[PDB]
Amino acid sequence: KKPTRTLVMTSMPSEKQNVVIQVVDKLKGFSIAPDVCETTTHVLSGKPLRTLNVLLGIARGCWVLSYDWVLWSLELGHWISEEPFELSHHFPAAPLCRSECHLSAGPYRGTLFADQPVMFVSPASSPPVAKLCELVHLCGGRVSQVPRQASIVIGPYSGKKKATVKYLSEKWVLDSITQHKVCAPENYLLS
Amino acid sequence: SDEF
Repeated sequence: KKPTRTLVMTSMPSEKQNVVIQVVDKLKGFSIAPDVCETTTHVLSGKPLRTLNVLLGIARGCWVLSYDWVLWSLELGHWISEEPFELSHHFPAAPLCRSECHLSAGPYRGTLFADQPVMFVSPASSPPVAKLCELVHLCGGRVSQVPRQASIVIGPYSGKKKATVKYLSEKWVLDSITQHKVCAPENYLLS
Repeated sequence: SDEF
């Protein structure tokens, strides 16, 4: 055998899904994972939307392309160049992490949240906490299992608020990932 | 797949 790298599909109608599976079957060279993981190198969107799988792809520096790249890859009979079809306009961070991952010295880990405090992610947050903690780690940030260690809290938090802590929304994390820019914390405050 |  099975090709190691994996090709994931998001916002992808079923009629389009079968086409992809079948271009992978004829052209070989990939394995299809249901979710972006360690092996994923390419992510294909049917409709450019910010799904869990597009966020994660941006964190890993994967190619994030339009369904077009498959159509033409089929018409030609080989995996063509990815660059012409990656969704720069919708996710301006993708092209940055993509290039950054391919010129990486050692293995690739984002540096985005590296100069940030330790964050605690609440379990009752949406998206799910497991994937949203993963996002923060993949991007450079460090997460804590208990709030007392964290200087930043993320998501629904009922407990006594803390003056030495900034309590923010999830979209602060997500928007910083999409813009490849640590957004201003003062306009992502969760109250 | 939920958007975010």
